[PDB]
Amino acid sequence: PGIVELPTLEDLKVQEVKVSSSVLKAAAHHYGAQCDKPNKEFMLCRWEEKDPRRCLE
Amino acid sequence: ASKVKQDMPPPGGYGPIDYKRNLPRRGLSGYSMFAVGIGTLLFGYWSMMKWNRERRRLQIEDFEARIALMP
Repeated sequence: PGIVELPTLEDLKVQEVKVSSSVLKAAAHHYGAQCDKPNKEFMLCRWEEKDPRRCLE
Repeated sequence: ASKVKQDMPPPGGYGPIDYKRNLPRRGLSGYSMFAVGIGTLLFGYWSMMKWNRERRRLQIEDFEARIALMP
């Protein structure tokens, strides 16, 4: 029925955010205030493509 | 030779002995009790109204924190 294509492990690498949930919750309001544009672009890509492989960048 | 001595009531008599029922009234009116109950209920209602409105605001705030963190 076809072969499922997957990204390579190299393309899935990124500088990870290694702070805990408490830090994220404490910063969340200002984080959503400042980093609104890329997050909204990512969500628009996510609900329009309906495919995680198309919104990696 | 001495006087006759016997177990006898004291001269005169004995102090009166109570026997009749004694159940005092000792209570408030019905209106007073009902009014106290209704006032307590109204006070509790107003306090809980304020508290639950504040709780709804707090819940919205942490929901928005979640929304910000989701991406």
